[PDB]
Amino acid sequence: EAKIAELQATIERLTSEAALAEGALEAARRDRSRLQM
Amino acid sequence: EAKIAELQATIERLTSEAALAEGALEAARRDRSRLQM
Amino acid sequence: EVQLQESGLRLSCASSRSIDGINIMRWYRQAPGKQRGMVAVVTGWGSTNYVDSVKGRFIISRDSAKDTVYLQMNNLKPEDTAVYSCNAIYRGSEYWGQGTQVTVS
Amino acid sequence: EVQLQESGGGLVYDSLRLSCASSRSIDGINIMRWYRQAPGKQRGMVAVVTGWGSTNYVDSVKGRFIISRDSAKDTVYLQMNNLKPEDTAVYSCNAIYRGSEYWGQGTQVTVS
Amino acid sequence: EVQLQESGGGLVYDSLRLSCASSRSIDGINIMRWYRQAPGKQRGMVAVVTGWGSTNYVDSVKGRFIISRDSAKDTVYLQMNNLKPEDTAVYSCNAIYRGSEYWGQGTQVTVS
Amino acid sequence: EVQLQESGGGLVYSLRLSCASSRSIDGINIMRWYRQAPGKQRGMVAVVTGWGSTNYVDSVKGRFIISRDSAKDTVYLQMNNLKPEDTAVYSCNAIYRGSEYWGQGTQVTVS
Repeated sequence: EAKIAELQATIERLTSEAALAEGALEAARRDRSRLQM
Repeated sequence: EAKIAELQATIERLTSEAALAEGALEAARRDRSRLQM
Repeated sequence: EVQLQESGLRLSCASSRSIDGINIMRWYRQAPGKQRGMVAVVTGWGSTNYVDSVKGRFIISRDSAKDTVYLQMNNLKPEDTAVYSCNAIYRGSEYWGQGTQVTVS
Repeated sequence: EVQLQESGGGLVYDSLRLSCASSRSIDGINIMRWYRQAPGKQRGMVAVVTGWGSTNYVDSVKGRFIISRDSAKDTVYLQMNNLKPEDTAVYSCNAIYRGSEYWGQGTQVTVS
Repeated sequence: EVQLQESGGGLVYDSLRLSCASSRSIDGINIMRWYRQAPGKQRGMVAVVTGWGSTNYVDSVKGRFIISRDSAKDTVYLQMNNLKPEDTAVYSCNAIYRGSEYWGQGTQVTVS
Repeated sequence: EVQLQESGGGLVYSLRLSCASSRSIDGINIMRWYRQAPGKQRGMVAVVTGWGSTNYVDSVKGRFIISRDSAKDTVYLQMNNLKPEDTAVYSCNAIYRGSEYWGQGTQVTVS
């Protein structure tokens, strides 16, 4: 049970971090793809 | 008379090349504005 | 072997089987002339987050009973207009459906 | 000195004309070209009449407009032909006398 | 909080080594990953190790690095091989423990 | 109908350039230089005519000069103010009855 709790907390951490990356970098696509093409 | 005719020709061609240059390369600057501003 | 059929300011999908036996699943947004993009994330926990663009905007909810997940459109500005496709992850695999589109305004 | 007045304007959704009133040095005629300045966009020489009858336009309207110098009142004409929107801009007139540039006051063409 | 000490360094005219040891909870970290931190520009991951051995990498360095745990010193082994020397960057190693994220001190290496 | 010849290669730490001309000199209406950095479009640099005109491209004021020797059927352009970018393939033409006239060119250097 401790192992599943630990690994699950890591799952939320990865989910949040991946979301932040996706957001910032979709914004990067939007912005600089407009400034280029 | 000959030299005024020849100057006539040089002016007509300087205008012709000026027109070609201005048109084509203002289209080029139009592309510049559209795709980087 | 899982199938994710879509439906749908409120949109959903159904899995082949084993909801909540299905770990992490999320949804993706395909703006036209653009490449793939993640939207929002439900987990097996019900732990949830969104992407910054749709943060505050969209809301996502899981129904354990009828093998499904939910996305509800909110206060949409036409800019989000896109074709959406609901995704899931199962023992290390992709799982993509057919997806569906959303319109202006 | 060498003044330049024009015509043109007004709403439409086919062909029109614009003038270049010449004030003094009537038939100081040499390059009488016309310029096209869309707002924000930069000006550009469009259609030229030389001092002597030859006419080169620019490809951007090549074969579309018609230019004409009528020394009867010495006001060089531009036949704005078969208008389509994007020309909507300020148009003016230009002159060269004795190697000296001159500039009109500009007129607002608006089409479609 | 888990402290993190790192290693590495030098300068030669193809291979070098970098491993950071955690201060506590030895073998007590699911996802570990180093990030590259190039000057001026922002920071980005280079390679990962799960809690148990599998290792995804960044496309920029596939096959170029080996990342591998060592519970002996809790030093995941970020191995630099066949380095393209432009790829230099300050290197900080991350630890995701109990849902909390812990950052290293960064390390810069270059050769050639 | 004209022909065109030039000169001016190599690198010096002095500085050198010129061209020449062939046929029916002092029909020297617009007689102009050109320059092409490789893998770019054409480009006109300096223009000189029979009437002692002097005008240049926005880059070669200070950097250059036009000269016109009516004697040996030639026009001159002498580089000044070394800077390598001027390296390119060149040309040095003229206008006569308005006919497109063109030549071969030369190169420029570094250091």
